[PDB]
Amino acid sequence: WERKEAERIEQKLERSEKEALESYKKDSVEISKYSQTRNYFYDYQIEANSREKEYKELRNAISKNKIDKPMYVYYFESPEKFAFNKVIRTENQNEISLEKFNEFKETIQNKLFKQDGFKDISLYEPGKGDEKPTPLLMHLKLPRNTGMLPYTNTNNVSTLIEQGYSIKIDKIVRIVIDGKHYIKAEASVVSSLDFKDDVSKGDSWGKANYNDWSNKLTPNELADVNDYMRGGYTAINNYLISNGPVNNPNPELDSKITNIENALKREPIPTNLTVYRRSGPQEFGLTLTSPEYDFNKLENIDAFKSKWEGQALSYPNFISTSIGSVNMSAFAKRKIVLRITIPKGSPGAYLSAIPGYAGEYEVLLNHGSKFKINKIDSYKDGTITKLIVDATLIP
Amino acid sequence: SSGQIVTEGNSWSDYISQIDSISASIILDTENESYERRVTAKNLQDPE
Amino acid sequence: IVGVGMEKLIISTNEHASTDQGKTVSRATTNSKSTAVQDSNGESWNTGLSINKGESAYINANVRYYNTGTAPMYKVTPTTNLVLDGDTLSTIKAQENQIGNNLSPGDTYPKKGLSPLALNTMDQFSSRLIPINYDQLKKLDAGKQIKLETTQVSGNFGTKNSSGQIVTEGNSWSDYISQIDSISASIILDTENESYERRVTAKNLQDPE
Amino acid sequence: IVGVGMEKLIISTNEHASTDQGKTVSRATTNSKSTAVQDSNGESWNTGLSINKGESAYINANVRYYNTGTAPMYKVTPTTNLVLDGDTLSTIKAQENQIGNNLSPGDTYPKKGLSPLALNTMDQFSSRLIPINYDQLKKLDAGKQIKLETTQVSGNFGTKNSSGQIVTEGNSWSDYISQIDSISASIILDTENESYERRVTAKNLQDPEDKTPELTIGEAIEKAFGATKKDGLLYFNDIPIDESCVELIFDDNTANKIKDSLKTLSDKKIYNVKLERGMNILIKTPTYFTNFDDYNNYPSTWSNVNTTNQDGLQGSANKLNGETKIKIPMSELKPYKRYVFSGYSKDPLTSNSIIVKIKAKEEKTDYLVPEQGYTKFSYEFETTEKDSSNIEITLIGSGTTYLDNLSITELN
Ligand SMILES: [Ca+2]
Repeated sequence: WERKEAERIEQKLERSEKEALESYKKDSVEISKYSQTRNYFYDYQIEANSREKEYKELRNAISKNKIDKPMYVYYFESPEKFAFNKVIRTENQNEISLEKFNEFKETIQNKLFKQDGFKDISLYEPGKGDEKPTPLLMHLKLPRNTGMLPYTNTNNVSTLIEQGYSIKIDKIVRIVIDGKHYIKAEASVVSSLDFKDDVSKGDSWGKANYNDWSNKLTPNELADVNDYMRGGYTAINNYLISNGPVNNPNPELDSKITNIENALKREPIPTNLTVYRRSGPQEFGLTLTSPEYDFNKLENIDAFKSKWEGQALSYPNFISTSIGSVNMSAFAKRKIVLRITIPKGSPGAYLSAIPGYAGEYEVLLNHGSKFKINKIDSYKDGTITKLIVDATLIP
Repeated sequence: SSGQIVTEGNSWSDYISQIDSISASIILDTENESYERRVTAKNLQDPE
Repeated sequence: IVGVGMEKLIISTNEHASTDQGKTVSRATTNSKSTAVQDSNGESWNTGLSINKGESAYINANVRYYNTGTAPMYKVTPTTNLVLDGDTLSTIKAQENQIGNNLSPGDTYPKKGLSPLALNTMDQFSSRLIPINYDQLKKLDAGKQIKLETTQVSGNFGTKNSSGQIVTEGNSWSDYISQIDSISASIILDTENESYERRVTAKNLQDPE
Repeated sequence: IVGVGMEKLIISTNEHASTDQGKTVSRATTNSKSTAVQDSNGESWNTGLSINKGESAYINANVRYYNTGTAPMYKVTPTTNLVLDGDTLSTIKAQENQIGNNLSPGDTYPKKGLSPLALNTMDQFSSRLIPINYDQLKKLDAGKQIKLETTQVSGNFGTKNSSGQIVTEGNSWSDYISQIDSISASIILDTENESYERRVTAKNLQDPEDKTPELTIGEAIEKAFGATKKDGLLYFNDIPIDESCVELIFDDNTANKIKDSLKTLSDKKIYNVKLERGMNILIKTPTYFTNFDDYNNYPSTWSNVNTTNQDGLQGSANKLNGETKIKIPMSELKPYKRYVFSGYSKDPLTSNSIIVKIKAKEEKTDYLVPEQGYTKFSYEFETTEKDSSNIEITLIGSGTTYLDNLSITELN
């Protein structure tokens, strides 16, 4: 019956997705890698990539079919995807010690990890005749109305999905499969709003959510915020970095800070949202001339992840970020991109709501905001390897 | 999943015993038509 | 290790018997140039016996299966020979009526305490009986006995899934019989009330690998 | 390599026989204007016999399967012909009742010690017997025999699936039979109580892109039969299978190829000829053979025993001015078979021929003139009764001739 359902669902596909699926059956790894890191380029390459049409039609085919109930999936995942740089056990070893289990449990206590690519999954437990490439097994509960495309292989049937969410691990236990120890993790999907390339859709959402926000502001504070974001945001942030109220207190800027904070506090974000901000080395306590800014050698990336991944963050100033993820000529030289998930109910406002050029879809957050970094990944950008940071805003 | 209706492989015999085991049967006879129903009933000996 | 033993054989002679009986009444009148009136009545009896020399009788054999190995066989389907004097009358593969679902080591199908099963059809759909000749029927009536030989047995094994799901369909024992027999030695222990047959892997000293 | 051999045939005449028996009682009364009373009694008997000319009888054939190849066959399903005189009565593909699950190389189905299986149905579901006509039944009753010929065999091989399990369904040998036959030469070793048939890949010299390795006939034989080498000669298990110790039978094409290749060869040995596609080589080990060095098989003993000279094909000649006498007790030969006696001879200096005398059924005398080198003669005889007089072989001759590798081989 599963084969018949797969045949039925694949019959109604049109041709373009037909050769897309056929090409996926032989070049899975490269297509998956491209789909993982595709939205961090300029507007030119994304339209100019040789695989953009492939990805578009594959995504459409996947999104054609959706499930009406939550259901479970099973797949093997590398522990490196969950910010674990060590090895649980070798591929020839049979057992995992208590120390490695404890370390892996400690690494994933309270964190959320984002998955952003294609993946082959199974609707049944991995019994005999399957492959066990990693010592980590995932029991993932997919939410309602998510894409799921069953396609018949040469002999068996396999299913492909598109990851667009962030998952958290509840419990991990050690199990035995055919005389080898594995780690089984029960994970749940946490929903969030992400506009990877639909910058138009994100802008429309910002309009629909914050166009009337300005009408809720008292005119004096409204004009205050407008003029400040227009001209003096640089000065305010520069004053805030130096801990101005601590060193040289002055009310001419404390009033500005309070007004901006109250304006942001007036209307909070209603739904979980992801924002992309191109950060600089000066933010991370580095300089452009610093040797660690060269992310081409593996040693620099490894040291940066060792000393920064999994730690916290704190910005005394305000944070300006864009809903879209595509690179711009304004921040072309910045090698670090900050990926931030905004929990529902947190303070923040859409600056671009007001008419005119209010910014690059800018979003403001309250001062003294703190973040937790979960994982760090690197993607190629022309002739240099740039770096991506996943962070979660915390109250 | 496409909005279609399929009946092949969907047998009532797989559910007859399960429905009969956990239900009560009620029949209304009237004059021109008879009606038979099963309504789920709670097991008081099972706390779950 | 599955074998078949025959417990008794039953013969069904294929003969047609008829029986008739009639009554007749007559009456005649003659005029000459004298007169005469004649009254007659009679009766008759008849018997008959027809026989076909090609299919003169049908045979039915009662058999059991037994297992002296180490593993169970599922869906036991043996093939047997029926030999009268030096001629193989027929070879029959068991049909759906004569298939044993389970046969554990040391067990019997049908189980101990039940009657033997009847093997009395030869076609695939169990709609055709097993015939013999007129000469074979005469030999049987002369005291000669029919012997049953088992030539091969078909069966299945179970592969256990990680969640304890047994599957037997598509797991044929015949795919391993030759391979096991090629690399093993056979040892039989007879005792008195039960027999045990085993295969133990032996090393080939001509192969360095 | 699977064949089918019939062991006996059983005929079931399809006739209907009936018998009747009756009795009657009557009574009459007449009044003529006189009176009369008549009492009657009666009996009757009858016999009948009906025959259908279209289907007069049914036939049952007891058959066996055997394998002489290198690989097992699973689900053996042969197809056979039944020929009476020049007419094929029917061709039957084996049904479920006549399928052999396993057939290992050198084995037999049914296994040795069991009775043959009965092939007595022709339809797909084993529900219809095999009929013959009235004329065919008359021919059968006249003493004519039915022969069985196997035309093809269907079977499966085993592989490994995505797991470690062996799978045989869907793996047909017919997908590979033609391809194997197209690119290989066939070699058969007859031996005494077991036959072996092999296929060895041969290189095509017309194709520059055929990179398969080249082999001579001797190397091919050694690889195919797993023969070992003792002193440059091949031994199967203990029988010598060197070209000088056996009988080699070819077809016309193979004989022509070997003859053409020999003249251009240096050693001029058959085992040095290059192996080619389509060759058919049959090797037949002799029943009795002696090389006068280490191998002796004859029941009797040759009169002349003088093997102290380094002559012959391999270090022994056993020939002087004396004569050799041997007598076969006729209790060690097949009753009705066409044997052949063979050997090698040489006259290093020209002399008289050798009087070859054979007396098995009809006494024969023949003369052979040895050349400067070694040549073989191979005259024929035939046994009679398995209990008749002995067979005497004598080679009276003069002129200090020479001999080696005397052998007696059966032929069919
Ligand atoms: Ca010699």
